[PDB]
Amino acid sequence: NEIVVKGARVHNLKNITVRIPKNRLVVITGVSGSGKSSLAMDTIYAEGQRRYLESLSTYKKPDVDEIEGLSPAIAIDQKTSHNPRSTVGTVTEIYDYLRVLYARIGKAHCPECGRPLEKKSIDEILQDLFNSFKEGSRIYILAPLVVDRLILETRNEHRILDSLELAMREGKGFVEIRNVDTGESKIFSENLMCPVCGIGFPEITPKLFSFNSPYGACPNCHGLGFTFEVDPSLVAIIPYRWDRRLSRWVAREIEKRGVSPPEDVKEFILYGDFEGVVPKVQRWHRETEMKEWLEKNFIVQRTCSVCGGRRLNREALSVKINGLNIHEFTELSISEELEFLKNLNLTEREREIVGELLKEIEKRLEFLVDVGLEYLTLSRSATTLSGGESQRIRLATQIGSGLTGVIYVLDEPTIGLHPRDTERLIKTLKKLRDLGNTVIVVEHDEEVIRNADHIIDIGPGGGTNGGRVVFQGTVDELLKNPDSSLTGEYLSGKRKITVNKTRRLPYASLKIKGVRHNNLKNIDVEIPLGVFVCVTGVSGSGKSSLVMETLYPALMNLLHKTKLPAGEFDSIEGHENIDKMIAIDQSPIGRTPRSNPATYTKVFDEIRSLFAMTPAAKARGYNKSRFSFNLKGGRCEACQGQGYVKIEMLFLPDVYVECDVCKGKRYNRETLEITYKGKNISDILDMTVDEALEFFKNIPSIKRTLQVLHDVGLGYVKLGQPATTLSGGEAQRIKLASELRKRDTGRTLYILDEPTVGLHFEDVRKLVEVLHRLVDRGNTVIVIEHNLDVIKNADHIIDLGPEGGKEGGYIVATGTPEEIAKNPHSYTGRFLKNVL
Amino acid sequence: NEIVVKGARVHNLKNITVRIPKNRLVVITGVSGSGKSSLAMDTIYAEGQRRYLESLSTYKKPDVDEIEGLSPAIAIDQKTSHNPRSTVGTVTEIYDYLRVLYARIGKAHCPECGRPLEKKSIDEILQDLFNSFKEGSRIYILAPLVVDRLILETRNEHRILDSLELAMREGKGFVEIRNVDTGESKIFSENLMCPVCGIGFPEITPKLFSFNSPYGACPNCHGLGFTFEVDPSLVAIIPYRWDRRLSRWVAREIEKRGVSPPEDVKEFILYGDFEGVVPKVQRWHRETEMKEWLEKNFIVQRTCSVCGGRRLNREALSVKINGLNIHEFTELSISEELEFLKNLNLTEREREIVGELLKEIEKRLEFLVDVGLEYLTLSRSATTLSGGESQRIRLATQIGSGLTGVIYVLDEPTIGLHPRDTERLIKTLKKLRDLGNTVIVVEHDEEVIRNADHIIDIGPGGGTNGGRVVFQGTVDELLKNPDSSLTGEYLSGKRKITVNKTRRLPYASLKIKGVRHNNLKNIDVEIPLGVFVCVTGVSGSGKSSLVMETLYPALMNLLHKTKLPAGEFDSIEGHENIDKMIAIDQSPIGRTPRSNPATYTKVFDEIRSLFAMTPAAKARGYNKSRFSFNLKGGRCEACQGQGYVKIEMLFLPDVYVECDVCKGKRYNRETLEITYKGKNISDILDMTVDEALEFFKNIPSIKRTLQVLHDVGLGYVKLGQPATTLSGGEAQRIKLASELRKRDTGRTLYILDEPTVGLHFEDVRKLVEVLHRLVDRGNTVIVIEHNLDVIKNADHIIDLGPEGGKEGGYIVATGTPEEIAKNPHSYTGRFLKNVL
DNA sequence: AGTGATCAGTGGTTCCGGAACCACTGATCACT
DNA sequence: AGTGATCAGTGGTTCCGGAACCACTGATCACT
Ligand SMILES: [Zn+2]
Ligand SMILES: [Zn+2]
Ligand SMILES: [Zn+2]
Ligand SMILES: [Zn+2]
Ligand SMILES: [Zn+2]
Ligand SMILES: [Zn+2]
Repeated sequence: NEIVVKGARVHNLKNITVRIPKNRLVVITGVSGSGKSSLAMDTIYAEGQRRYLESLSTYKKPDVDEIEGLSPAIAIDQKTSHNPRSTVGTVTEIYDYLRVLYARIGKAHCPECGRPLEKKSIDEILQDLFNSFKEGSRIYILAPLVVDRLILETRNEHRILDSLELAMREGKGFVEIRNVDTGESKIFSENLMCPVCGIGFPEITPKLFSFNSPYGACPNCHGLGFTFEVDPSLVAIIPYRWDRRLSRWVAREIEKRGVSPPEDVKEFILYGDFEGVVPKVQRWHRETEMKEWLEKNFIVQRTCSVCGGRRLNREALSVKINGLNIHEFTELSISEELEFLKNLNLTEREREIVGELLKEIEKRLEFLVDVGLEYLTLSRSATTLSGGESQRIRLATQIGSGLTGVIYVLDEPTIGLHPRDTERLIKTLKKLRDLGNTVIVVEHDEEVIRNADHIIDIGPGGGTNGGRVVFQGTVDELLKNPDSSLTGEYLSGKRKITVNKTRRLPYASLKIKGVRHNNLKNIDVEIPLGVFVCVTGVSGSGKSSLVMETLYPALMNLLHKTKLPAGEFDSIEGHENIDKMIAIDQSPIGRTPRSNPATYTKVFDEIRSLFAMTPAAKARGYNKSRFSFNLKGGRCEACQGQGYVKIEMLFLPDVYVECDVCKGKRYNRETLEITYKGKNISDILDMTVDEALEFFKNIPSIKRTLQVLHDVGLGYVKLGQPATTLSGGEAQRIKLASELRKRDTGRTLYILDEPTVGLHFEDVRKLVEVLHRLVDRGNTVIVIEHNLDVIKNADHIIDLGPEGGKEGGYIVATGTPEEIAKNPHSYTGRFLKNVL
Repeated sequence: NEIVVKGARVHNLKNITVRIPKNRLVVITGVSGSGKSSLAMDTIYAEGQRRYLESLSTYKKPDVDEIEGLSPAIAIDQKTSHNPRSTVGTVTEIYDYLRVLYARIGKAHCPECGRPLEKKSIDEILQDLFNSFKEGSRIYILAPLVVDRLILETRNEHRILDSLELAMREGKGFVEIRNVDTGESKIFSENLMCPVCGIGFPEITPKLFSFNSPYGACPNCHGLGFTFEVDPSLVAIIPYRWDRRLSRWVAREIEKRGVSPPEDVKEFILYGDFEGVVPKVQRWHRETEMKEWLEKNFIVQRTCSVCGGRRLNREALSVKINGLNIHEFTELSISEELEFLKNLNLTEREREIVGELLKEIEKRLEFLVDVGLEYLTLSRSATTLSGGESQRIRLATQIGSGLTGVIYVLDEPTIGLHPRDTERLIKTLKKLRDLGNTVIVVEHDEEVIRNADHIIDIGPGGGTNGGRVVFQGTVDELLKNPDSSLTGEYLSGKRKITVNKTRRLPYASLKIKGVRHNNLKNIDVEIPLGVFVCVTGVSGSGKSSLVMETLYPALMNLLHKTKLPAGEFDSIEGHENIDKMIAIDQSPIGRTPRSNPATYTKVFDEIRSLFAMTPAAKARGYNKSRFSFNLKGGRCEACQGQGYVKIEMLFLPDVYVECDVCKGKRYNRETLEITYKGKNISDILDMTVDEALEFFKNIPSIKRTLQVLHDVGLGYVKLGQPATTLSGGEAQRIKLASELRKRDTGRTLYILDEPTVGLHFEDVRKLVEVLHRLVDRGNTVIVIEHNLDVIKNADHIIDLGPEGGKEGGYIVATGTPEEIAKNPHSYTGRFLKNVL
């Protein structure tokens, strides 16, 4: 059986009609913009999700004709849990299995002395008696109250047992036995208690190991790990400005120490002798939104003073397995956790219960390794995971949940993944497939393309040049006759990415020293300037930590004298050799309808002035503003410049319809009359970057921003192509162009976080190109990449590792691609060998 | 492959572990209470839904260990669309295909004169010219302005065409041609216009046939069909009581016609001369929640004065196909609509476009027939469909949507279905299966059980007697060795339901005459009294209409002098032969935690008094109230009687935990000390109906209500079994017992709407039994049923039909089962033959 | 000349709680 | 004796809108 799309014309799709094989690893490929995400995500996923949800208890319809074989679909991608209560543990369901394990095996200790607790059955004490006492001894059985009094004979077994038990009933689980002869006394408990102090540990159940249960969570943090401590970002007195009388009362006591109308001893205003600003705003928090107000403004979430950030109460933290309480265990990297579960030797009475439990835990602990997250710890906040880390956890969870019958759609799951781990991701993708799921992956990575069960190539190119199936079938087929597609060619060899054959050398260098932020091993980084630098290393090695959470803020402050948070470090040297810093991370473009490529990269400004220079617009009052659809005056006022009004009808969601006044041109007739070389302002939003780049050859300032958009490959996009309809690789690329178009000083530092995300072989080519051009002008470019085609072109490389997590944070290697490719201390080098 | 439940212990499930075959028609069967709904719905569906939804963009966990092979699951059952905009058409997606059809073919007429509109191409008029005019004529081509002036020669074809076109450009689609020789003039339009009046019909598109589009809906009702007309349920002046000054102004003008402080001429207060109460409260509606206030209270939704309730604007209503505008078409029963589409003979140029469209519409129009809803019309409000009608529409839609890979779980889909249509439902169930879905049906119907690909029988009996797989495998297997289950036996023949062999005769009769409510053909029903009556007939025949929406309210008013709405009719006769009327419809029990069987059927009252009679409770102040957990005094005040407190934690949903004070017994220690025959009040909520029925043999009033619960089969339920945890066949049965326990007059009328819903062969037996016992005491019992085992036992039958919809509403037949089984004018009789 | 650092105005996101309404319990009144 | 027709108190359902917050456009100022 197979999935059968027919009449697919979403976005730029050209009414295509493709048969996708069910239960296979299908990779959909294509140059960024081609619209293969519009087929994977906005058609297939979007309909399989729809058809399902609308069959439930309902509280858009993707433009397709029909789709046979469609199944409930799930999209996996970069989507953070947001709430403070999610750990890697909880999110993968693994923590729960753990909560049961610690419940079943694992001994409680004393919540204060740490001494292992003790309890005995009536079996165990009846047996104690016959060891400590001589058969024939006359004994008393008490209840802390005479219960029985007899002779310790084997013949009296049940009498003893009956009385032993009764003694615990009345004794509240406590029974005393006296050796009437010797005077020796023995007190016992059918329940857990400390020998050194006599306190009764709680009821051992999974609920106790749950920092999301009243039974498990810490008393003064509710299992969150942190509390809400007011922060001296409260200083006129910033949090008092909703009642002037407040500000005055303290001013009157200030004038009582002899001051008007900041002078030393500010410590009083802040604490008191009476009531300080701090404890007062802290009291307002307890004694009460306006609870929300003070959370956003004056409050910093600090670690829980009591549990230490361990979330669990004092008791739960006292149950141990081979020395580790459940939290301690979740702190081991998921691979240490694994071995711990293995070098675990439990009595066979124990290994009889745990048994399968223990296997169930290890099976999905592995799915985490198999996806390359073996460096994480379950204790890890879901909150603080990269997008790629999130993406691969959903993959492991979903393959763990063993759900079957669905169509999974993944967008570029190699994001954040070293070339070294690609092998294992493909192996997990195929496993998620062998549960009997259709796995559809939008990817650009060759290794993944080569492992596809079926490929579908969309193009030829972006925008109107896409929406067509330029190839479909097997890998062998595509490599047997590749003349058919740009993807086929980059695999065949026809097109390739050139290793610039001459390395560059610096003119100065940057030296950030003693970098201790996160897992970075108190390192000393020297960054060559005026060269193309790369930062590589396996996931978890510390790339983002160093480059983006330390190096970046730090320069921003030594350059803009600003107060940005940054990673721990000792010093920076030679920062005067750069005089501006531009950064482009992976975050998403702000999407409004009031925005298109032209307005976003600002070229439209220059174009608005050109139109306001036309004799006709000079003849009238017209200036540049007349030509903005976001400004009253020359836009269409029916639809406020939108090109559509909003029709309000009863009992239905609002529906937007074309503006009948302006026809959706979104300008008033008068403005549409001003023309340059024959076209009005609306006509100019209809042309592609390539079209506009021609039209404007002679207008230098315009042609420039345009050229950039063309150079990054975006040359095929409509200027007015609204921001919302923008694809991911475009939007990133526009955000890219928006920065790359501001003239450079010749000594600016460009920081790029995985710039090749959402980029095809082809787009990457134009990219490394543009980047080379940037350094020639004496500019420094740092990129964090796992993409080998971008790494071959660096003149310097700083390789972090050797592994991820706590087993990384080391500069394992540095030098040119070549110096790195000979270094056997580096994985990056081990793969950089087969491209040099 | 197969689904594999392991460690299933939801509700009364006994930790069972069943393998269900994937892609099969699986019927799960069992005596009502057995907990087979807890496995179908609360385990399988509940998890397949969960695992899916939690994989999406999340904004309980059914107690099971593991479930392999699980797929996204969908439950189909009695669940109304609630909104005023849903029709059968829209809900099945069929209307949309229709909107396209009327767009593609189907001629517009004049929105007022009804004269078919006309337009011509430049091709059509160029050709007209050469017919009307003699080749050689000199002509002028105008624009309503001389465009051209030439000679009508074939040699001038393009000149004419070019000018013809230009003439329409400037002419606004209008071109005039003069025969300069003859004086004859011809005006043409490239667009639709009326020859008799010259108005331009709108842009013909699907959006125009959409009463949910600004383009399609009616102007003064927005495609809803009705408006909001204030109703004289406004009379001190009920809608003026939020401003006394109002009531006074009118009182001062009343005292100006000479009245204080109702006297004839009330018409003024209501309308004015100045402003009446009605137009004013009507003005408050337009000129403005408090819009909501007046909707609930003083306003009645009346039909739209303009569109007539047709929803569509005047234009859309003017496009016709073979004489019918799109609404007219949706009024035909889905089977007339079908034939209409067939006896439709469209020109081959037409049948080339519509072609597949027309087939796509007919395919799913059939799924409606195949499920037995051929009697409906697309125009039918989704709002006013029975639960069973809803259920089978989702089935047709879902089989229409061709979705595949999911597990469908249906609860008793024969609800509302005549025995005659069961054949076709099974055929649809198997079709929904052959798309490659697992179809799991909780059913009791033998015909469906016999068509199962795989059966799973749960029991032995209800409550603690269930939760076990008492058989699984094929139909043949079960009938080859049936000694294994109560279901197996009712098929084998071992157990059977006896046709009471002696019919009863009335002592009087009820005669409701001229019943015209809904589709009932102005009929005259005579109801025999003191006998067991049944009302039968195919879905849509009018059973609910007659018995429940006319007969019922009508008696309620002639008995309670109340003002209930009722179906249209002329008169009632002999209503004095009954002096009380009890009714039990299919609606659901109000579910609170403050309720159990014992409190619901009120027996717990009698039990509370017994406990307040105990010497110990007499010795103290205690009365009956002390023994209610819903009253302050003797319940547990920690948990307000709930048996659990609510723990509020941060950032997580509330979690309820056992009350540590009362241990979940929900009474304070003092009360728990009063005992009767050795058990406190809590202990008595723990015992089953059968247990309690023993315990209380000698307490007559108690034993009675209990006996009822035992007689309907409910003898196995915990008295304190909370209302929420109640199954459907139980809850209905409790609601049943709650009425059947009030002593009868000996002349009360009992009306039961499908009382055998959610009932097993076995429960039906105990039911017809109880019902017989009720008539012996001279009581009249009317039941609406399709269940043949209940119908064999009637002494009279009133068969409605012969079909559903407008082709029903006739009393096709009456008499005893036998008199009916010989009547070939009746389907009921045609199946009642094989059980007599 | 081109910038960045601003500000107003505007759109997208997201992240929650109440009011009204209806059903059940368990009491009394007004009775058969 | 047991009812139904009441009423208060309480729980379940359901059916919605704003405020705050953040991003983008496109202007001016203060400059290189
Ligand atoms: Zn201790
Ligand atoms: Zn804490
Ligand atoms: Zn407009
Ligand atoms: Zn007309
Ligand atoms: Zn209307
Ligand atoms: Zn309690």
